[PDB]
Amino acid sequence: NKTVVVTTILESPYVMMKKNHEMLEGNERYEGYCVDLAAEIAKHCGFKYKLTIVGDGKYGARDADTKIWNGMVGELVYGKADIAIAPLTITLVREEVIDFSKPFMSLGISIMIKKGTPIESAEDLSKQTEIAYGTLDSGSTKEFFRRSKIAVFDKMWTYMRSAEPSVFVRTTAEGVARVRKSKGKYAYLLESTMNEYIEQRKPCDTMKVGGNLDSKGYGIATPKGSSLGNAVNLAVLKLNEQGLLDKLKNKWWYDKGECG
Amino acid sequence: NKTVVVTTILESPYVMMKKNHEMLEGNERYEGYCVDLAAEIAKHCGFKYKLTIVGDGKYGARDADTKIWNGMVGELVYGKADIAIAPLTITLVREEVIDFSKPFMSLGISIMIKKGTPIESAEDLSKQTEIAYGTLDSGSTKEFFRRSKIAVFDKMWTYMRSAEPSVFVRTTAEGVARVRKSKGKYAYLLESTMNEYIEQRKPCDTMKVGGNLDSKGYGIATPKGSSLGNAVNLAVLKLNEQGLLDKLKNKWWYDKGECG
Ligand SMILES: COc1ccc(C(=O)N2CCCC2=O)cc1
Ligand SMILES: N[C@@H](Cn1cc(F)c(=O)[nH]c1=O)C(=O)O
Ligand SMILES: N[C@@H](Cn1cc(F)c(=O)[nH]c1=O)C(=O)O
Repeated sequence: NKTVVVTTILESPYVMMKKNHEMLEGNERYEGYCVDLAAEIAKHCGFKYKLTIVGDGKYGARDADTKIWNGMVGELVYGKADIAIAPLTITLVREEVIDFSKPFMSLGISIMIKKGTPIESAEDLSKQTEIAYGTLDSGSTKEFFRRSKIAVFDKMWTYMRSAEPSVFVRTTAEGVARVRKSKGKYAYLLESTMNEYIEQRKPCDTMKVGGNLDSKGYGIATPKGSSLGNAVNLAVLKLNEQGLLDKLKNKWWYDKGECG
Repeated sequence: NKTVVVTTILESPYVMMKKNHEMLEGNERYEGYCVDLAAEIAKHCGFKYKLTIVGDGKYGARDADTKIWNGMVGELVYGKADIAIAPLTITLVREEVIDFSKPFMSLGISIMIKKGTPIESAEDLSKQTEIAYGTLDSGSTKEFFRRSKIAVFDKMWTYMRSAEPSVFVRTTAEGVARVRKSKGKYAYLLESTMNEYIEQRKPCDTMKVGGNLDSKGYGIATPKGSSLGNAVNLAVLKLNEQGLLDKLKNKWWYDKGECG
C-alpha cells in the first residue's frame, strides 16, 4: 500500500485553512466538512492519505481546443492525484472520464440576494435588467446555464454571457463579497449548499430565495479503473446510513451558525 | 442484441395498470413515472425491452437463513431480469450484490398522518402510545429502523417490532388505507416520494408532517457485470441534466393533483 494523494479545493466550509495553519503540518493544516469526510473514508477503506490543494484552484472542465482537463478532474485524469474529496458535482461529461461514488451530499443551483433585494425567483431575474447577476466563472453552475434549453435559464445565459462589466466571479467568496457590496444591484447564482452556509455567517446580510433550479449531488471521484473506487463507494453509503453525513453537515453549517 | 427484461413493481405513481389494461398488450398495459423513464432509458441506450412485474411483489431483501434474495433485487441476482427500473432505494447491502446507476430521484423516510392528528415529528411519535405507527413490512424503510442506532428511531423500532396487532403493512396502499380508516389512531412512516403523491390524491385527508428522517435516492439496478450498467448510468445523468426527470415528476405528482 502507498499513501493516497487526495486532491481537494479551498471552499468554505468544506476545506479551510485553520487559523494557525502556519504552526501546523500535513493534513493538520486543514479543517472542514471534506477534511472530516476524508478521514472517515480513509478509515473505512483502510488507507493512509495526504491532503493537497488543487494546483490551479479549479473544479474541472475540458478546454474545447486543447481537450485538456483542468482542476481536480484534471489532476485525476492525468494521475497527479488518486482521489478527489470535495464539493465536486457529478455530471455526465465528468462521468465519462472519471468515476464518481454515489452522492454524499445533495444540492441545486440557487439564488443569493442581499437582504431586501426585490427578487424571488430566476424568472424575476430574467425579466429585469436593473439588478445584475452571475455565477462562478467556471464549474457546473456556469455550464448549466450555457447548456440549458429551458426558456428562463436560456434567457439568463444570453444576458450573463455578454453582460459588462463581467458578472462571472473567480471564487464563491468573490461572488458573496460582490452581493454584499453592491447594495442589492447584484444577485448571485450558486450551489444551494454554499448559499445555505453563507446565510448563517456574519454580517447575516444575505439570503437564499426561491426554489433550487435543479437537483443533483457531490460525489467522491477517482480515476477510471482505480482500485479505490468500489471501497470508497461502499464507504459513502455506509456513512450515509449511519447518519454520519447528516451529522457532519450540521456540524459545519448550523451547529455554529452566526445568525441566531 | 436481445430484448431486455425489465423488472419493476406495481407502486403508484411509478407503475400502474391502465384503466383498460385488459384490452391492451405488452408494455402498453402499464403507465407511470417508471414506465416513462424506462422508455427514455431504452431510447438513449438503444435497446428494446419488455416490462414485467416482479413475481413476489417485493423490492429486495436477503433471508438471513437461506441467504436467498427476494423481490426485484433477487430477480437481478439470479438472472431472471436484466434491469430493474422502479423506486428501488440505493443501499449498501444491495450495492454489494447488484449495481446501481446514480440516483434518478431523491427521497427520505417521512411521516404521513390523517389530517388533524396531533403529531409533528418522529420524536412526537416515540414519546406517546395512543397513536400507533408502522412501516411497509419489507423494504429499506423497515431496515432503517431495525438498524438505526439513533435514540429516537431505535425507540420507535423497539415499539414497532413488538406492537400488536402488527403495525407493518404489505403495501403502500394498505398503509394509506389504515391511516385513512383509523380516525387518527395510526400514523404511517413511508418514503417522502410516495407520501407527497398521496397528499395530492382524493379524498385529500392525509398530510406529510415534519422533516425527512434521512436523505437518499432511487437508482436503476443491473446485475453486477452487466453490459448495460455504464450506458444506463450515463443516460440517467443526461436525463437529469436535460430537466426530463423533473418534468416527469411534475407530470405524475403535481400536474394532475386532485387536491387543489
Ligand atoms: C443525499 O441523497 C441524494 C443526493 C443527490 C441525489 C441526486 O443525485 N439527485 C439527482 C436528481 C435528483 C436527486 O436527488 C440523490 C440523493
Ligand atoms: N461544485 C461545482 C463548482 N461550483 C461551486 C460553487 F460554489 C458554485 O456556486 N458553482 C459551481 O459550479 C463543480 O463541481 O464544478
Ligand atoms: N423503496 C424501498 C421500498 N419502500 C417503499 C415505500 F413506499 C416505503 O414507504 N418504504 C420502503 O421501504 C426499497 O427499495 O426497499
